[PDB]
Amino acid sequence: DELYRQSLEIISRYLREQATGAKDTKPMGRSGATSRKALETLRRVGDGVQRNHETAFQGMLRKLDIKNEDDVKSLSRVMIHVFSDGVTNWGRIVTLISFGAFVAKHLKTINQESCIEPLAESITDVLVRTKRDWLVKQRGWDGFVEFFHVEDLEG
Ligand SMILES: CC[C@@H]1CC/C=C/[C@H](O)[C@@H]2CC[C@H]2CN2C[C@@]3(CCCc4cc(Cl)ccc43)COc3ccc(cc32)C(=O)NS1(=O)=O
Repeated sequence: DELYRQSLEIISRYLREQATGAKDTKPMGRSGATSRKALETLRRVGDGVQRNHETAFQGMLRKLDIKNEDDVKSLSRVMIHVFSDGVTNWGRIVTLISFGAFVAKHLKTINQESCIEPLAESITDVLVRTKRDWLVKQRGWDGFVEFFHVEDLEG
Protein backbone atom coordinates (compact mmCIF):
# COMPACT_ATOMS: atom_id res chain seq x y z
CA ASP A 1 0.00 0.00 0.00
CA GLU A 2 2.23 2.76 -1.32
CA LEU A 3 -0.10 5.63 -0.51
CA TYR A 4 -0.35 4.55 3.15
CA ARG A 5 3.41 4.05 3.48
CA GLN A 6 4.22 7.37 1.89
CA SER A 7 1.60 9.21 3.97
CA LEU A 8 2.91 7.71 7.17
CA GLU A 9 6.49 8.70 6.37
CA ILE A 10 5.62 12.32 5.54
CA ILE A 11 3.29 12.81 8.52
CA SER A 12 5.61 11.03 10.95
CA ARG A 13 8.63 13.08 9.85
CA TYR A 14 6.82 16.41 10.13
CA LEU A 15 5.42 15.62 13.59
CA ARG A 16 8.85 14.45 14.78
CA GLU A 17 10.61 17.52 13.30
CA GLN A 18 8.10 19.80 14.89
CA ALA A 19 8.55 18.19 18.30
CA THR A 20 12.34 17.88 18.32
CA GLY A 21 13.44 20.82 16.17
CA ALA A 22 15.87 18.73 14.12
CA LYS A 23 15.68 17.28 10.64
CA ASP A 24 15.82 13.51 10.13
CA THR A 25 18.75 12.87 7.78
CA LYS A 26 17.82 9.34 6.84
CA PRO A 27 16.69 8.75 3.27
CA MET A 28 13.03 8.47 2.42
CA GLY A 29 11.65 5.18 1.19
CA ARG A 30 9.96 4.67 -2.14
CA SER A 31 9.02 7.82 -4.05
CA GLY A 32 11.64 9.77 -2.11
CA ALA A 33 11.64 12.85 -4.37
CA THR A 34 7.91 13.44 -3.96
CA SER A 35 7.97 12.67 -0.24
CA ARG A 36 10.85 15.13 0.23
CA LYS A 37 8.95 17.86 -1.60
CA ALA A 38 5.77 17.04 0.30
CA LEU A 39 7.58 17.38 3.62
CA GLU A 40 9.12 20.65 2.43
CA THR A 41 5.64 21.90 1.49
CA LEU A 42 4.14 20.82 4.84
CA ARG A 43 6.86 22.71 6.64
CA ARG A 44 6.24 25.87 4.69
CA VAL A 45 2.44 25.75 4.91
CA GLY A 46 1.82 23.96 8.22
CA ASP A 47 3.99 26.32 10.24
CA GLY A 48 1.82 29.20 9.01
CA VAL A 49 -1.44 27.36 9.74
CA GLN A 50 -0.49 26.81 13.37
CA ARG A 51 0.04 30.56 13.77
CA ASN A 52 -2.95 31.77 11.74
CA HIS A 53 -5.18 29.53 13.90
CA GLU A 54 -3.23 29.94 17.13
CA THR A 55 -6.22 30.90 19.30
CA ALA A 56 -8.43 28.06 18.02
CA PHE A 57 -5.57 25.54 18.23
CA GLN A 58 -4.82 26.52 21.82
CA GLY A 59 -8.55 26.35 22.65
CA MET A 60 -8.99 22.88 21.22
CA LEU A 61 -5.80 21.56 22.89
CA ARG A 62 -7.05 22.83 26.23
CA LYS A 63 -10.47 21.24 25.64
CA LEU A 64 -8.94 17.84 24.74
CA ASP A 65 -6.77 17.76 27.91
CA ILE A 66 -4.06 15.37 26.69
CA LYS A 67 -2.05 13.76 29.48
CA ASN A 68 -1.03 10.25 28.49
CA GLU A 69 -1.30 7.40 26.01
CA ASP A 70 -5.01 6.80 26.78
CA ASP A 71 -6.03 10.37 25.87
CA VAL A 72 -3.89 10.21 22.75
CA LYS A 73 -5.61 6.97 21.71
CA SER A 74 -9.00 8.66 22.12
CA LEU A 75 -8.11 11.24 19.44
CA SER A 76 -8.88 9.00 16.48
CA ARG A 77 -12.61 9.17 17.28
CA VAL A 78 -12.45 12.96 17.46
CA MET A 79 -10.56 13.18 14.15
CA ILE A 80 -13.21 11.05 12.42
CA HIS A 81 -15.92 13.27 13.91
CA VAL A 82 -14.35 16.61 12.97
CA PHE A 83 -12.13 15.94 9.94
CA SER A 84 -13.74 12.98 8.14
CA ASP A 85 -17.35 14.15 8.50
CA GLY A 86 -16.93 17.22 6.33
CA VAL A 87 -15.97 18.49 2.89
CA THR A 88 -12.58 17.26 1.76
CA ASN A 89 -9.99 19.72 0.41
CA TRP A 90 -6.27 20.15 0.82
CA GLY A 91 -6.77 23.01 3.36
CA ARG A 92 -8.65 20.71 5.72
CA ILE A 93 -6.02 18.00 5.26
CA VAL A 94 -3.32 20.50 6.18
CA THR A 95 -5.32 21.56 9.30
CA LEU A 96 -5.56 17.88 10.30
CA ILE A 97 -1.81 17.38 10.01
CA SER A 98 -0.92 20.86 11.44
CA PHE A 99 -3.02 20.34 14.54
CA GLY A 100 -1.27 16.98 14.83
CA ALA A 101 2.06 18.79 14.89
CA PHE A 102 0.64 21.16 17.51
CA VAL A 103 -0.34 18.15 19.62
CA ALA A 104 3.04 16.49 19.09
CA LYS A 105 4.81 19.62 20.37
CA HIS A 106 2.56 19.47 23.41
CA LEU A 107 3.57 15.81 23.91
CA LYS A 108 7.26 16.76 23.93
CA THR A 109 6.60 19.51 26.53
CA ILE A 110 5.01 17.03 28.93
CA ASN A 111 7.84 14.53 28.27
CA GLN A 112 5.51 12.06 26.50
CA GLU A 113 7.48 11.89 23.27
CA SER A 114 6.78 8.17 22.99
CA CYS A 115 3.17 8.88 21.98
CA ILE A 116 4.19 10.92 18.93
CA GLU A 117 4.68 8.04 16.51
CA PRO A 118 1.40 6.37 17.54
CA LEU A 119 -0.29 9.76 17.03
CA ALA A 120 1.20 10.04 13.54
CA GLU A 121 -0.09 6.53 12.76
CA SER A 122 -3.56 7.51 13.98
CA ILE A 123 -3.67 10.62 11.83
CA THR A 124 -2.44 8.66 8.80
CA ASP A 125 -5.13 6.01 9.40
CA VAL A 126 -7.88 8.61 9.51
CA LEU A 127 -6.60 10.41 6.41
CA VAL A 128 -5.85 7.44 4.20
CA ARG A 129 -8.51 4.98 5.35
CA THR A 130 -11.36 7.52 5.17
CA LYS A 131 -10.29 9.64 2.13
CA ARG A 132 -8.43 7.25 -0.20
CA ASP A 133 -10.81 7.86 -3.10
CA TRP A 134 -10.38 11.64 -2.91
CA LEU A 135 -6.61 11.38 -2.42
CA VAL A 136 -6.22 9.13 -5.49
CA LYS A 137 -8.43 11.42 -7.61
CA GLN A 138 -6.30 14.41 -6.52
CA ARG A 139 -3.01 12.70 -7.52
CA GLY A 140 -1.95 11.92 -3.96
CA TRP A 141 1.20 13.54 -2.64
CA ASP A 142 2.30 14.67 -6.10
CA GLY A 143 -0.99 16.51 -6.22
CA PHE A 144 -0.40 18.03 -2.79
CA VAL A 145 2.96 19.35 -3.92
CA GLU A 146 1.52 20.67 -7.20
CA PHE A 147 -1.41 22.37 -5.40
CA PHE A 148 0.84 24.38 -3.05
CA HIS A 149 3.65 25.04 -5.53
CA VAL A 150 4.69 28.68 -5.76
CA GLU A 151 6.54 29.98 -8.83
CA ASP A 152 9.64 32.08 -8.24
CA LEU A 153 9.20 35.83 -8.63
CA GLU A 154 10.85 37.62 -11.54
CA GLY A 155 13.70 39.91 -10.52
C1 LIG B 1 -12.17 27.14 8.12
C2 LIG B 1 -10.74 26.89 8.54
C3 LIG B 1 -10.61 25.53 9.30
C4 LIG B 1 -9.38 25.69 10.23
C5 LIG B 1 -9.74 26.30 11.56
C6 LIG B 1 -10.37 25.30 12.48
C7 LIG B 1 -10.16 25.35 13.78
C8 LIG B 1 -10.94 24.49 14.73
O1 LIG B 1 -11.55 25.44 15.63
C9 LIG B 1 -10.11 23.48 15.51
C10 LIG B 1 -8.70 23.88 15.98
C11 LIG B 1 -8.22 22.45 15.63
C12 LIG B 1 -9.45 22.33 14.71
C13 LIG B 1 -10.30 21.06 14.78
N1 LIG B 1 -9.75 19.91 13.98
C14 LIG B 1 -8.61 19.21 14.58
C15 LIG B 1 -8.93 17.71 14.70
C16 LIG B 1 -10.10 17.48 15.69
C17 LIG B 1 -9.61 17.61 17.13
C18 LIG B 1 -8.67 16.44 17.40
C19 LIG B 1 -7.56 16.37 16.40
C20 LIG B 1 -6.42 15.69 16.76
C21 LIG B 1 -5.36 15.60 15.87
CL1 LIG B 1 -3.91 14.74 16.36
C22 LIG B 1 -5.41 16.15 14.61
C23 LIG B 1 -6.56 16.86 14.26
C24 LIG B 1 -7.66 16.96 15.13
C25 LIG B 1 -9.41 17.20 13.33
O2 LIG B 1 -8.64 17.83 12.27
C26 LIG B 1 -9.23 18.97 11.76
C27 LIG B 1 -9.24 19.05 10.35
C28 LIG B 1 -9.80 20.15 9.73
C29 LIG B 1 -10.37 21.14 10.52
C30 LIG B 1 -10.38 21.08 11.89
C31 LIG B 1 -9.79 19.98 12.56
C32 LIG B 1 -10.99 22.33 9.94
O3 LIG B 1 -12.06 22.81 10.25
N2 LIG B 1 -10.17 22.93 8.98
S1 LIG B 1 -10.56 24.28 8.13
O4 LIG B 1 -11.82 24.06 7.55
O5 LIG B 1 -9.41 24.49 7.30
